[PDB]
Amino acid sequence: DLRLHLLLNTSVTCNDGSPAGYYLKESRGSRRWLLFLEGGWYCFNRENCDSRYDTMRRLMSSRDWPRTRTGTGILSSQPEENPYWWNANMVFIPYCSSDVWSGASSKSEKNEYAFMGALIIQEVVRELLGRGLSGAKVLLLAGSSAGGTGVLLNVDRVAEQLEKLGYPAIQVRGLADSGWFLDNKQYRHTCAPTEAIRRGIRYWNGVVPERCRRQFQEGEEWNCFFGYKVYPTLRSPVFVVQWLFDEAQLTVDNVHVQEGLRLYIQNLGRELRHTLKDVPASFAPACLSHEIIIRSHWTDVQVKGTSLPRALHCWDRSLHPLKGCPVHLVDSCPWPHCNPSCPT
Ligand SMILES: O=C(O)CCSc1ncnc2ccccc12
Ligand SMILES: *[C@@H]1O[C@H](CO)[C@@H](O)[C@H](O)[C@H]1NC(C)=O
Repeated sequence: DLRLHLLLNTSVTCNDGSPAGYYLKESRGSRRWLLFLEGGWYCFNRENCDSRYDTMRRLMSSRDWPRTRTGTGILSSQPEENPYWWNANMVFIPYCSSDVWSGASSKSEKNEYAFMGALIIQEVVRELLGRGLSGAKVLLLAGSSAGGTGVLLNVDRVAEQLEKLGYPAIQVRGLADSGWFLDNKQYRHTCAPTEAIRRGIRYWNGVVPERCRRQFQEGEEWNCFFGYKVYPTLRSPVFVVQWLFDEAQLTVDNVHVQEGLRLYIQNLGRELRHTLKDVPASFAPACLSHEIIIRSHWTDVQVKGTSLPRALHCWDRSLHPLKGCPVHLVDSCPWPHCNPSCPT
């Protein structure tokens, strides 16, 4: 089990002003640290945040969090469930800021809610340095869904934070799961993440990585929430995990089979595959699904005969091509479940 620690700096808060926090299981002797960002959509104005507070309150508040959590998948400490990093120090950071991990705004008289996702990450890192992170060799910032996008937005800032604090020997890396989205046309028109993120950035006081911000400039920072645009600006090594037919992508595209829809789905998979062509560390199976890395059966899916835990181990070796140890694994078949190992 991982044990809850509420942040000692109680000014770094969840949406409702309760303290943010993290769950920790230490592994004495290991100098590897895994910090995982939870996902769960977002909210972008008073009315849709009020609805989320009524029926999704654990994503906006720490008042009801349990004292412990069980680590699963890549957060498991059992080698049978986690062949990759079972002996690492494990950290689960709950998503309670509703801002894709981008916000830097406190609650006040002008603000009903606080949006502090980017500051939550920075404060967790600061407080862990006194609990053993100061001796680390590798810090892997991982995350799923909105948390995967959060990795892309924050990995280089964590690297800069550790450098400025005097820890240049900690190698910061990213693992973005199910957070690589396309700003494409909907199958039927119905809002869209581009517009919601444009509004959210203003509502949250949201921040993006510096080099990407300098490319797109004022009013266009929403572009940096899209993996294929922000990834080439990043300096830290980042491994990208993405289903070719991701369920959250299809939801925003208003897809729920005749020729028009068949062509739409085939084109989506081809576009996603194109965006990953020049991403050297990637795992992209041809499945209709959502998230993978903290699921207990994450070991089961394979691309070209290689599992995700194996690909991640090969990535570690590459950062010390390798014979029989590949790191770029993207399916070429064009329809969901053309890969027989897709989740049932
Ligand atoms: O968090 C989750 O469970 C999945 C929904 S997140 C998401 N879905 C669709 N498009 C996006 C575009 C930018 C950032 C986040 C998203
Ligand atoms: C607490 O966090 C806030 C927001 O990040 C920061 O401005 C402040 O300096 C922090 N104070 C301490 C003592 O860590």
